[PDB]
Order: sequence, then C-alpha cells, then structure tokens
Amino acid sequence: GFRKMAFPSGKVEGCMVQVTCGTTTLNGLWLDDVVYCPRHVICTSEDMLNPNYEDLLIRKSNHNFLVQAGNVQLRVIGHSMQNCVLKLKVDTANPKTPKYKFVRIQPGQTFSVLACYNGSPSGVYQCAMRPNFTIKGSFLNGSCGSVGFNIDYDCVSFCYMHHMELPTGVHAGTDLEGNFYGPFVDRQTAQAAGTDTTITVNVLAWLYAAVINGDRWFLNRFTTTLNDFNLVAMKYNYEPLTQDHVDILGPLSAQTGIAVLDMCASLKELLQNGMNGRTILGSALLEDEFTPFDVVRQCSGV
Amino acid sequence: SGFRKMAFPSGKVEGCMVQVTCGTTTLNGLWLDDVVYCPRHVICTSEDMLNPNYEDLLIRKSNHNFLVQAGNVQLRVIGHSMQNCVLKLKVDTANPKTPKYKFVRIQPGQTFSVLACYNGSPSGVYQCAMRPNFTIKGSFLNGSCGSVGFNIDYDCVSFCYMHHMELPTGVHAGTDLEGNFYGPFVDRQTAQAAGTDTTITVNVLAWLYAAVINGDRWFLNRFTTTLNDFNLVAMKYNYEPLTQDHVDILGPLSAQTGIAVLDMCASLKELLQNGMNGRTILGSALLEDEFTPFDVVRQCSG
Repeated sequence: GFRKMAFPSGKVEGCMVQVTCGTTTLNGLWLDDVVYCPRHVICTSEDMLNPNYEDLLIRKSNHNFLVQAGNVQLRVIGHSMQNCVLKLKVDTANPKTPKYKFVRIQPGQTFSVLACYNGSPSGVYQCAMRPNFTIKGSFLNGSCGSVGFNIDYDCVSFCYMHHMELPTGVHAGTDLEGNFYGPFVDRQTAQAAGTDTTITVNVLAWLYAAVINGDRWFLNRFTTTLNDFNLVAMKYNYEPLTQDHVDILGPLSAQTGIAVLDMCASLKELLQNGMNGRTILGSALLEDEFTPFDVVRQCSGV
Repeated sequence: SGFRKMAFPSGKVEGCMVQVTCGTTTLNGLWLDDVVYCPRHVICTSEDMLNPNYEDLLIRKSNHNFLVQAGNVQLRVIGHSMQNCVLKLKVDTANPKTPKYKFVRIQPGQTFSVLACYNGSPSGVYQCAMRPNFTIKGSFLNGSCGSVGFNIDYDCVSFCYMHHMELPTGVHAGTDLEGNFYGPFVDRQTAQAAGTDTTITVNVLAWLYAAVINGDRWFLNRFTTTLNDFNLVAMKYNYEPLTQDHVDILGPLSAQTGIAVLDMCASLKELLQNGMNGRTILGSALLEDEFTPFDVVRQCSG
C-alpha cells in the first residue's frame, strides 16, 4: 500500500513548550537551553496590524516571557531576535533534546508537521513545500510555532516553523533561523502567493513507484533532453527540473533500469495526450507530494 | 483552516516498542509494565507457518528461546503465555515509559493511528480506518508484524490493533490486543480473501462537510431526500446504511455549515449516480471514507 506517512513524532514532542507574552500565547521549540518561537508572540492583537518588532522587543526583558513545559515554568535568562524568530535562553537544558540540525528545504521537499496547541502536541501529518512556498496544512488559532521536520537515522532536521494562514487557506512560515519561505511577512495583512505549479520531480518519483509495482503502460519508447523537457513542462504549469532533481531520482532510475530522461519523455507524453481514462497506481490523478526519498522509504522500510 | 489526514502523536507508543526474536523469526512487540505483547507466529519456523499447531509449538518453547531487545538492552523473559493470537512474554523489568493505557476493540468505520515499526524501531505513523469487511488499508512491509494501532484521549492510549498479515489484494489484517482477529482471517501462511468491502457512508458525509467548511461547494444541490430513500441508493452502490445515530453524530457539522444532514445525503446520492465529472473534492478524485465525524470536528472546530 501507498500512504502519506509521517515520521514518528516522539523526538519532537519532547521539545515542544508554550511561550506567552501578556495574553499572546503560542508554541516554542526547546533544544538544549534555548527555546525558539515566532517573534509575533511579543505583539498584542492590535500590535500585529503594523508591528515594529525592534521597537516592541526593546521594551521587553527576560522577565516578561513565560515559558512552560506543561505546567512547569522555565525561567528565561536571555533573549534575542534572529529574523522572524525569537530565541529565549532558559536555565534548564532539555534532557529530551535529540540529535538535531536546522535545514532550509527546497520546494518539493516533504516534511512531517507536529501541530501543537498550548505547547501540547495534537496531531502529526505530512506536508510538501509547494513551488510557491506555501504548504497545504491544517492549523487553527494557537498553532503558531508548530514545527516541520524530517528524521534521518536518529537526527532530527527541523525545516519549518509555522506563522501564518493566507486568505486562500494555505499556510506560510519560516525556517528555524527565522527566514520566511516565500515573499511573506509576519504582519496582520492580506498577502498573496504566486500561482502554484506541479512538482515535477515528485510526479516522476510516483511514476517510478508505479513501475516498481508492475504498472508500466505509460512507458513510451522515446527520450528527451532535459532542456526540451523543461520548456515543455512549463507550458503545463509543471516545474522545471534541476540537476539536483536528476540526481535524487538516480536510485529509482537504477532500481527500474529506466533512464531519468526516458521517464521524462513518458511524462511528457502523459501531459500532451492525457490519461485517456486510464489510471496509475489506482488514480486518474498524478501525485506530486511523494519525493523520491518518500518512495524509497515507504517501499523499503525506515 | 485546512483539512489533512492526521495521526495522533506517536511518542507515547514509541516508548513501548521492542524487538522480539525466536529462532530465525523477528518482529515487533509492545512492552507495557512488565509484559511484552507480540504476534504468536514469532514462534513459527517458515515450515511451521504453513499449518501451525500453536499450542504444540508453544509448549515446546522455553523462556530462553525468546530474545527481547529494547534498544541496546536485552530484557530477560521470565514467563510466557498465549492469549488467542497474541503471545505474552513476562520480563523482569517494568517499562518506565508505560503510558496510561487500555485495550479496546474498535468498530468498523472507526479510525486509529498506526505506528509502523521494523526490528522494534518506529518507522512511520499514519491514520487508518477499520473497514466494514474488517481489513485495513495500511502500508506494511516484511518485519512489520507487531506494529500497533491506537487512539489517544487526553493522556490515555487505547490500543486497538496489532498487525499480522497482508492479504493477496494488498490490504491488511490483524487482531485486537486480546489476540482476536478482526474479520474471518487466521494466522496461517495461506491466501485469504475478505468479504466484499463497502464504503463508510457516515464518514463520506463527514468529509463532504469538511469540504464545505474549507470552501469546496460545487457538489451541493437544492434537493432533499428521506433517510430511507437515501439508504436505498446507498445500498445499491455498496455503501453502508446511514442510521439515525449517524445522523445525530453529524449534527455539529450540520449546525456549523447550515446544511441539513439529509440535504448532504441528497448531494451524496447525486455524486453516486453521476460521478464527479473529472472534478475533485478536497484534492481527491474519489469519495474519501476514512475521516470520522469526530476527526472532522476536531480538526475543523472554529
């Protein structure tokens, strides 16, 4: 079976805390003796319309921040702002800190989101960073500071911290250095994303997955150049491939014996001729939120 | 806003998973207090699995034939019994990470989270529903037996599923934590078919309400139906009947959207006898039936 699968969330659950300033409360990430959270925690609701964060933060001291792990307060002993993230040094090193790294992901890459409220994990689900740098998440009031992550061996790579829901109902946030993905700002104002596109490298990974499972009617006898493929794909609102995309498809190419550019020629035929009422892996829709790594991970184990 | 298939955070269950080996057979166990629960076919050789007499095989085993590993630590087995299709190994150490828990038997159409594990190590988490034919559509590979399904309510884990088998059709079968299979299956290495599956109608209606809450409305109509006339059409299409209890449980979603349950039933009836005409609902080309009304209310409250 093929399912959207999240990483086991326990290593991240052990890092979630609550951060409050005044009556504004959201989630933070407690790693070693530092808590990371969205800087708009320092705003009242009226502040968020047009905030001057530097001005607002110079008014705050360590003793204005309430950090709680459950009902246990963690005393704040220093604070600083890095882009759109606040870092609060606390006096206790988190004994559940996993091995971790901060990463900035590419569009197309997937990650698990641990949706949290008041520092308490509520649910986990899988997301892809869209080409327009939004994610199609599920978030309610109080969810900011929830994080997205991948887990490789035993190391947690944090890649996303949640800040905002756009008018269209999709979501926007930052990496853990506080830099937004996309052309968004943490202000209570209506912001639009670019028109989205289909994640071509993931569609190719899905076609490879179909082949591995014996579903291969769409393989044609042609090949293409990468440049010709990119120029055609863009007319169908598909993303162009990069050299890194070609490389990450390498393992599936080797597993199936189907050259990357041959699969591109097959996809191109699918694009210009349609599916003709046929299905691939049970579906009439091409799936674009499974990466090549997701295909390998779900068809091969951990 | 937003709507996503979401699992419970898995940390509380991750702290309970161990590896269980007997001879050349290895799978996963669930370690609660001083007892480890795992599928009994771990006592089988590849020859025994074809037609096993489990009581015979078990009486010929001693405690030392069982190797239980929690991470890098071997747990000493000091007792063993069998409860239906589940083996219970008594160990000399209590699991410090045992959560508050209970064993429950889930009803068809209810959902739960699965923590897929290999060699005692958590690999991924996803949401499943118990199908009306008592299969589940999971994602499981070799080495995954003993993985468990669960729900979390406040701080209590309700374990409802332990994994044993993949049917020839690719769906999955297992037991509750008393070792009783869901459905007419047996833990023998033979090809087994399920009863004809039906669609979980109350869940489809819940998901249609979710679609309206998120702005997807093209499928609505001004028609209404009686409950009985709806059920005549549902049964014609191999949908489960909708009961008055189901109507009542959908009440909160009906109030939140202003759409009477029987008006949504008229919409569903039109979809069943007309199709979607290549359109999508919440990004799906098929009618989704693995969200309960509770799943939708929890995710879409407000």
